[PDB]
Amino acid sequence: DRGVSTFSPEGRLFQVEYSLEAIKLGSTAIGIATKEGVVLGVEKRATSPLLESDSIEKIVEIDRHIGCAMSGLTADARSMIEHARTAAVTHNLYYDEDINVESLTQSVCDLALRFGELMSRPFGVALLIAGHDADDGYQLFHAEPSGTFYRYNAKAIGSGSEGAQAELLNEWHSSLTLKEAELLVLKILKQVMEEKLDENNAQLSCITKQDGFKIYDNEKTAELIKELKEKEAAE
Amino acid sequence: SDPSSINGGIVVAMTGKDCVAIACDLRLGSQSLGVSNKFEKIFHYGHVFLGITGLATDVTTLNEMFRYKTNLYKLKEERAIEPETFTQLVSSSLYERRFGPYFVGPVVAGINSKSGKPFIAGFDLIGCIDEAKDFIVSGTASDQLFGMCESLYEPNLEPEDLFETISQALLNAADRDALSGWGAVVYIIKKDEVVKRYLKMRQD
Amino acid sequence: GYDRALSIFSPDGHIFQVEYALEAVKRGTCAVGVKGKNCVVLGCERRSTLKLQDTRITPSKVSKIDSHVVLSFSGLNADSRILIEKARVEAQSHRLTLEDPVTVEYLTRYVAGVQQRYTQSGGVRPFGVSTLIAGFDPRDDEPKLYQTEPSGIYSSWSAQTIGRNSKTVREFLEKNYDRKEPPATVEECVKLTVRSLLEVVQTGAKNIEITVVKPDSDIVALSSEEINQYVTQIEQEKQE
Amino acid sequence: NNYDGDTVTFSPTGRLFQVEYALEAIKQGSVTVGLRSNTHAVLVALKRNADELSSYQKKIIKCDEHMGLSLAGLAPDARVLSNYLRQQCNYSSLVFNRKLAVERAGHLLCDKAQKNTQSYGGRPYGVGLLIIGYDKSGAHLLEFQPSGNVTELYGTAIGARSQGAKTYLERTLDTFIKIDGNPDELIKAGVEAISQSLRDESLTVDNLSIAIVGKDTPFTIYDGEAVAKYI
Amino acid sequence: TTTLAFRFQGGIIVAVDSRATAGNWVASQTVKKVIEINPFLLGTTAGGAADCQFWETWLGSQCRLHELREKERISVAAASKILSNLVYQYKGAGLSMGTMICGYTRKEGPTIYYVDSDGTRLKGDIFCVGSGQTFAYGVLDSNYKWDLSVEDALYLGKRSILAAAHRDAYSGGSVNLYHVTEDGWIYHGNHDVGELFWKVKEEEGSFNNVIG
Amino acid sequence: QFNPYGDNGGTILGIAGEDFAVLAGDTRNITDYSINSRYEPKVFDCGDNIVMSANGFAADGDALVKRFKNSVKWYHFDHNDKKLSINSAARNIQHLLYGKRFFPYYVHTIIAGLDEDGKGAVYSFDPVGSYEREQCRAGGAAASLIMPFLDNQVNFKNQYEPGTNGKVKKPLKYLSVEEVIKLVRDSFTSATERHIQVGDGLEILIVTKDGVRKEFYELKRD
Amino acid sequence: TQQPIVTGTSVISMKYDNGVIIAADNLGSYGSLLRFNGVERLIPVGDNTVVGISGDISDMQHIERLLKDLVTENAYDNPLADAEEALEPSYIFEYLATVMYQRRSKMNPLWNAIIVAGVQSNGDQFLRYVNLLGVTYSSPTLATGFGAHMANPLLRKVVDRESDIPKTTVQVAEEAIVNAMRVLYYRDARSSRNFSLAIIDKNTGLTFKKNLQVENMKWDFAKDIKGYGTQKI
Amino acid sequence: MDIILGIRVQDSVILASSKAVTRGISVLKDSDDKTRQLSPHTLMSFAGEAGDTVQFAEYIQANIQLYSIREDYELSPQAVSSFVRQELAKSIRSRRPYQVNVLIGGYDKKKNKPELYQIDYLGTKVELPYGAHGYSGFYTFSLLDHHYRPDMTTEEGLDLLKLCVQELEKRMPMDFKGVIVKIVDKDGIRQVDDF
Amino acid sequence: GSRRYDSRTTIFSPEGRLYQVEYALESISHAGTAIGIMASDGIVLAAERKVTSTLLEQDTSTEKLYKLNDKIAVAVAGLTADAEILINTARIHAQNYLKTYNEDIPVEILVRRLSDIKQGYTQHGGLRPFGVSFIYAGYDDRYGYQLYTSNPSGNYTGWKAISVGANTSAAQTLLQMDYKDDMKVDDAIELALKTLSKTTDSSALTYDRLEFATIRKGANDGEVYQKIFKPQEIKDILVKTGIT
Ligand SMILES: [Mg+2]
Repeated sequence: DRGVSTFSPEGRLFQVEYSLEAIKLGSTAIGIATKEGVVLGVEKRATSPLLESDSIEKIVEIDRHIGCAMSGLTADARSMIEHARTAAVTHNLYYDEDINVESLTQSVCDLALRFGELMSRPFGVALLIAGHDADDGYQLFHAEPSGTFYRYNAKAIGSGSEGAQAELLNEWHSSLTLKEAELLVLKILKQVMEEKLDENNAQLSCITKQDGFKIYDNEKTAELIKELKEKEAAE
Repeated sequence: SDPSSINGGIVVAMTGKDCVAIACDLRLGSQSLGVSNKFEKIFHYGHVFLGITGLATDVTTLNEMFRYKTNLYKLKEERAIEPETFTQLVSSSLYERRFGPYFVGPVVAGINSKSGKPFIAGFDLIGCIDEAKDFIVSGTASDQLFGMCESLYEPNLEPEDLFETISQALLNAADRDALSGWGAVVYIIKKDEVVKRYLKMRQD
Repeated sequence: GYDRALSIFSPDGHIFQVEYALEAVKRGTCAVGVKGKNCVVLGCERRSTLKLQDTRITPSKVSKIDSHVVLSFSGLNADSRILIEKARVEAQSHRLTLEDPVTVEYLTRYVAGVQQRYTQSGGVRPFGVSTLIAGFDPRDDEPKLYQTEPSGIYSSWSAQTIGRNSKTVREFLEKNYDRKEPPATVEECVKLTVRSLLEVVQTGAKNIEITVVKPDSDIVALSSEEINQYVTQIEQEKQE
Repeated sequence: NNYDGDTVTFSPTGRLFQVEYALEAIKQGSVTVGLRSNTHAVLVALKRNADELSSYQKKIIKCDEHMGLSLAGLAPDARVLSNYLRQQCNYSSLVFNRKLAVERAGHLLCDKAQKNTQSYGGRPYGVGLLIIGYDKSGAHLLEFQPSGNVTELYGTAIGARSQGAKTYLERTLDTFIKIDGNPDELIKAGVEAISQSLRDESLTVDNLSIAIVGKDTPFTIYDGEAVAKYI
Repeated sequence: TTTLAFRFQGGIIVAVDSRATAGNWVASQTVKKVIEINPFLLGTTAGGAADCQFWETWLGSQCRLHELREKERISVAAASKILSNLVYQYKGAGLSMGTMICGYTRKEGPTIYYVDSDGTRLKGDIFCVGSGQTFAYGVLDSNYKWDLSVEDALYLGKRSILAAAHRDAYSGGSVNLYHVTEDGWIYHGNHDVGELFWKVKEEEGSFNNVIG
Repeated sequence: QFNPYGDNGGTILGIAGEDFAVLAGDTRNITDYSINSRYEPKVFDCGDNIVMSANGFAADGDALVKRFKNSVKWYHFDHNDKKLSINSAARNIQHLLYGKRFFPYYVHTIIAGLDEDGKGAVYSFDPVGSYEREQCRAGGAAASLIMPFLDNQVNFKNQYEPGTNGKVKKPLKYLSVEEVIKLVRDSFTSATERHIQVGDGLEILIVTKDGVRKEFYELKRD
Repeated sequence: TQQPIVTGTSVISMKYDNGVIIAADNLGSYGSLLRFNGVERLIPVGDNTVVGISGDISDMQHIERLLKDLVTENAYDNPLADAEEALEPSYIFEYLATVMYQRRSKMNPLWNAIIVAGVQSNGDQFLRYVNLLGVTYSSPTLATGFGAHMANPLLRKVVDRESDIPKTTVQVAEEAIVNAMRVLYYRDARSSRNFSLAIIDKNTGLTFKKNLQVENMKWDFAKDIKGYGTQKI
Repeated sequence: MDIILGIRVQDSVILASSKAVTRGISVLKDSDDKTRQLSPHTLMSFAGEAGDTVQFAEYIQANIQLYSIREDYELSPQAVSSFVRQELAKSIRSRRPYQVNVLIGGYDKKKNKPELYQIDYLGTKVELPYGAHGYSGFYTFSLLDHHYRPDMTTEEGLDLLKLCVQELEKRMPMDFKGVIVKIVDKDGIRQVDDF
Repeated sequence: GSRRYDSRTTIFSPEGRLYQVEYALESISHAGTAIGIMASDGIVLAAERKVTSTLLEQDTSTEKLYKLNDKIAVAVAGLTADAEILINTARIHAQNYLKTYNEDIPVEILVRRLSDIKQGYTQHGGLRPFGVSFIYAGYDDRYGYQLYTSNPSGNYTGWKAISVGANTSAAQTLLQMDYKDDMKVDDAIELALKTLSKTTDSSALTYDRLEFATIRKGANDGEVYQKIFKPQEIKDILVKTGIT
């Protein structure tokens, strides 16, 4: 057939480019970074009404100060999360401190290109890694299967990514509050989602310096959705 | 401390006219303490008989090993193993543990099914074959058995006479050994019948 | 060793070997899982193309992983045994180290992890198997029902079906299963499970297997006559 | 065509297409400039962003107190090669109490990249590197290609539109080589050189990345408002 | 060294001395023999100081990874068994450890596990480990009741270390107190044995043999 | 039989002030009854405002210091030039030491610097990696001669206020850098008189927010 | 773990104003047997370094080959191998020190005590010691084995501290070294009369002196010494 | 640990095991249960070196429980004892052998017979009517030799066991803090809470 | 490199089938027919040797029926050499079990073990599967008399009567027609030979073209005897049943 680690004539790795297509088919995940915290939100996208939606875990804790959202082949993320958690805890053991968000992200991205003929293929999942440290404050990273990671003020990944990113382009400014960011994720998720957005088919989360990483209750998210509807009907 | 004399016990084997005999005591102990009076040390794989003295865990282990090996032998060869062949198997198996050996004193006894020839053999713990015509001895009272056998034995004994000779050789040897006794068994082996007899002896 | 990358991405972003593993599941006999208020029921199809079978000794479709958890499947039968073995070993390993039996979610997560591993390991193909894992967590009376598939994704279900014609029985369950009020008793849950299989099975004779799992390691498999009574009562009500 | 399925296959004209495709990834990468005088050596790098919300990808990596490089192409491959350089610099210091010569650093990178071109299963590195350093024989600038070819130069540039900067340096050769004992003026020449490779976009505060090493100057990277001076 | 821990109505009391010696030489009087594994779990150090510090700190990392994966507080049983299984792998290599893994969970209640470098793992109500363990046991056994108050239980643990600190040459310096509740452990201060001895002597009337 | 260990003598002393820290050590290096060197530096600046000494077997001492300095360098590479805090350095050294649990670095390690609140900090390690933050710690040959003196003169142990007669302790007033250096010098002068392995020279490294400063003093050479 | 078989005794050395001097006798002992009388134990590396070695001779010959191999390796792809990128004494020492400590850490030491004497690029004197344990130290005077006990005291009377180095000339330094070698010949039972001496000067370079002998010895007083106490004749 | 006894009567197997756990100079516990249920009708008591005892017992337990699930079937006491012997026989030539002695008391549901197996740390297996490990047999066997009958009831077996424990409490120097007694029969395993 | 020449033996078809398993089953369909019939008082194994010669030494020949232990036997259909590799592995497993537990291996456990080995070759290793289908005839004290079959996929099932090899469709119909639950060994012997006689591709069924075996409790008292029939004994049973 052909090598797994083969370059195309354009100078791109076939398998890495193909894994990016799998991520485009994944459910939407959005992250927004502010000076009061970083917000992470995801589309759950249950394949049937009999599927208990609260068992869909596409937002995940890595450490108390670092959270993570995923999009694509979500089964592939489990080993990446395991590595991240191990890396975060191991660094605390060696250095009696929290690990930098960038350093954690770099550790995860080192796995990405360890494939050949090591694992047999790249990961088919993109990660939004959000967190806080004392040196660089609130941060949001986008970890790809290419091994590259970009820092973002705001970022959307998944099926409605390019539409959501254009919306994040206009809406984001440096003086956003946490409450404003929460509603903004809910607004953009509702726009790109096929089904109608509610507290059962969408999930919110955030990371603050004081309280750390927290996944939002369905009751808490429901109130923010109701607050969103009213403010959009307000003009 | 010495593995070959922790548990104690003895085996003796003799040849007769168109027959062989193999016998053993029934004691198993932890040095001074008597633990079991039913620990038989003679086993058989088809018509080939194997006595094993020494460290009891190895006695058990080797029995299980030779059952294993003679069963596969039979399936592939489509016939029961012979005493001459089995003797070589025992030797090979012991020597493959040359620098970590089983602490045992095996004794093979049987009649070749084709030639009808009586056969006995003995081994050291490491596999060296002692193929004597007259008799083989093994265990913690081997000196005593050598003394008994050397005087009591005569060649070409009939099965029922050979029984008396080997029985008296075993019994009186065991009575001069603290770690042997607590009952005894004697196998009288002919080409197509085998009689097993439990002997009455002092229980101290 | 054999290191060939069998499971790989295609230009359209698909891993065909994982997708072809799902086609093996589609071919497998139908399996259904329904959880009531205080029980879970696992229904399984037995294709009647094979008669002269010895049902005493023939591998049963539902397998105990521990005394409190069970696993049924659709797809390749030989493949399922490897997942069942690994799960059973992990269940004992968990008891040995954590001094507590596995939760149903944990056991599901483990099996799903094994399935995932085989989708990006060299020299191996994915499992042609989807599983339904059901039971009750230790000292807990809440019913649990999970599903796994070749890709390695897993999730919780109020009711679910897998295998051939699973589209039809899922259609049935989606209109007949009420979340606000699930099957309150064992009878109601088993009845709904048998009803759902009768949409697909053909004859209600030896083609339907039912296993009921209750809290505190109370697992029992229904016999032919017991199931036949449900089959009789369902159709007699239907004649109206 | 039929001879580009893997790195182990020569074409009928004696070409290694996988290596040439890896070379192509560098051309797609963002521009970075390298130049030196007799006292100092300077790296200037145009960082690339994904969009307006995103950060600008870091281009410059420190290898030791006296050595470092700038990258163009696959960033993860630069991380692997730079990590390897860090270890070799560090081995030299620990074992021989000796700072690793820049020329010897180039020889090591060449040999590491070469093994990936001759063996089955692997792939060439998809990145180009510009290594600067100051050692016992003064200032140095190297250009690394993932074919294995390493070249010592007075100045150079790699990446998209790098030809414009490379021509400028070829004209300015006699001027910038003489900029001794003046770091600011040497950087100015580097910023003016990389400007020849710009179209549409211009050098902003979070766009530009500069690094320098010299006689009494450890390898230090300048980003953010630290490079506003040179805009 | 003298370390103790006991279960009671209000949870667990943990009490330790503070002395570290190399032969007759007193290396330190300010040593921490309670390892704060996490906000809910405590461990005592006896035998090898490094072995106890290192591996119980490591234990905290394992407990953190557990509750990240399982989304649930690790049990005292599971936590203690991670440590015992670890030291059992090293058995023969020369690790020296005698510790009490202490915790308070919903499913278990207040639990204490004695863990050993020989691989021993024992659940119990009262444990004492160290060169001055026999002295502490006496005060504990004669005064212990399940229905002790948190105030009295804290004093009993303090007084028992003092008993050992006085008689055992390799115990002393100061007393560290902890109270383990379901919501986490609570530190109850450092108490210099020198000052504590005279205070207890006067107020309690004990140690009449000693001139003060 | 080959003995991989040796004793190079020497004595070191770390004292934590209110907003400063000192780590001192003699410069004499010995085997048995011979002097190898009258000036062989034993306390080292490791960067990030941390000073270190690994006293005992000098080959293991040099190996550990070298490896720790290396750890500081790679901490900068891996974590965006972040400053290694004294508490983080201490935990890192524990793992370096415990890494050789079954073939130990035959040294007694001390580091000094400032914590993240700017206060003076000293950490003390045993050969296999058990460690603790301390206010005052002497290490090496004459440690038993120095520590009791420090208990008395730094922490005011057994000292009470005149007139009260044992009822009121002498208050623990803060010592200045000039006051600490006096106690360090007198500790080493006394140790030199009564311990044969101590002498030649005294080198003190003082750590403040401004950086690391060095001071050298002569000791008796007999 | 081994035991030394064929052994070499003291190596002695000192710094002076413009460089360093190092010396060692030409004997390879076999226990109490003075087996080999033509053993060179000073091994020059380039024109700026001399490595003096005592202890096991078979290990010395191994170390000698490592240094020879080091020079070859340094010349590979190195246009400045005879200039800016030539081997320094500090490079040579650190390499040996690494090897010695690694070997002791594998419980298989090179059974030696080594002194690396040389002059650096900037003209600085280099003099440092390393042995089978990987222990290292520097001093204005360095000596191994018996030299440590008898040579150092004499050499330290010339250069007692760092400030005495600029005051010490090459003639005074060489005189002290030569006298120390005589004292060792009087008093070390595993020494020989024949020795080699090497001077590494920042101006005049490396001067290697072979086939030197201990001379001007005092023995005449021995004729008057009779008996062990009371004996007169 | 110290004393473990076993006696096979008419219709059951009785295992008695000491409660003391002494670690050096102090008795750390006086209520320790030195036994593990391998299967519903098979109990194993154990005594030997610290750590190894419980590690081994739990390892055997896990393996038998694994077999029970895989086959949906309870192994016979004989089969379990042979498995245990092999593990100990494997162990004795290892880098660091398990220093563990065991008694396996089981009721064979197929044969409707109680069975007692004695296995030491070397892998020395014996089937017995009554058994012990260590010094326990030295004090008790003379009483068991005298009084034992194969047709004894469970109540008679317990009385003979009390006499054995009384002799141990009289002549043994060590205080083993009494014994926990368990009975294995056709109905399964149960503990005699008053002894 | 080497990838070019790799057949990829362990992959799914678009339909979800294992190519090599399906093609191995096609291979097995051209092998001589083997039949197993389970009765209340024993099991019968009957099998047809493929187009033999008059010069073949039959009495020492064995291509169909093999002994795994004293209680369990197998009938082979497919590549004989492949079967012998698996047979020796099975013989070893039975002995390992006997050594461990001191009890004869239960039939299903042995069957599961061999079936798991076959499965492995279909999922990993990149090797071709074993082109073999077994009929397992055996006895243990839990389930009594048991018949199983396994095929290259590693899938196994239990049976009252079953055929493998050539003309299984025709053979299975004939067995399904005449089999009853209360049947005895002597009746099963007759059914097996009658089935082969009708499904055979040869002109007539003779003793030299057959291998035959019975597992009976027809051994003196509570125990089981395996009987591998000799050429003369197969000739006698053919006359007794009235086929020749
Ligand atoms: Mg007697």
